[PDB]
Amino acid sequence: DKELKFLVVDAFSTMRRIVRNLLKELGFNNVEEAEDGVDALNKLQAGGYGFVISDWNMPNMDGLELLKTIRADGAMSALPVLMVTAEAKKENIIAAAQAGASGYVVKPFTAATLEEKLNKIFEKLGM
Repeated sequence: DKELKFLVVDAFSTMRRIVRNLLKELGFNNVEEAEDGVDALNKLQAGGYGFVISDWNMPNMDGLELLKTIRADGAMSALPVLMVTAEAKKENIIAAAQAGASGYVVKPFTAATLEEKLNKIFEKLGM
């Protein structure tokens, strides 16, 4: 399972590299990157991914739109999706909860905070 394949979606390169190094630090070296929602969806179609980490607000297709699209796609309807945000607000959290987000994490975060979140979802998703 440390071989689970992650797709990290963020408009900003620096932010994608940060998330990538935190995963490596934790033992997950099978990570991939996407620049926006469309790029994410195109990549996911090829298959083989087992976890998606996405920022909430990307230019064009935003995290919430990406999520509702993954959830509706039969082939990828069960993919775990961690939402990343700068501002946690009851309004955004519930909306994401209702659309199917597996969880949310406020940035900036450390590998210890990310791991805590990963686990809770892994055990939630019984995987």
